[PDB]
Amino acid sequence: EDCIPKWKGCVNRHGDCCEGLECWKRRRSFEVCVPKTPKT
Repeated sequence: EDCIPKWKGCVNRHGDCCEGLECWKRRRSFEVCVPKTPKT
């Protein structure tokens, strides 16, 4: 199965991001995994 989509909810284990991406929690809603490095 493909890795965890970027900018996607944290649901399912809460913090199961693929690479070294960090899950950023919004104001009230859940969090979304955000990959460290962008382009390069």
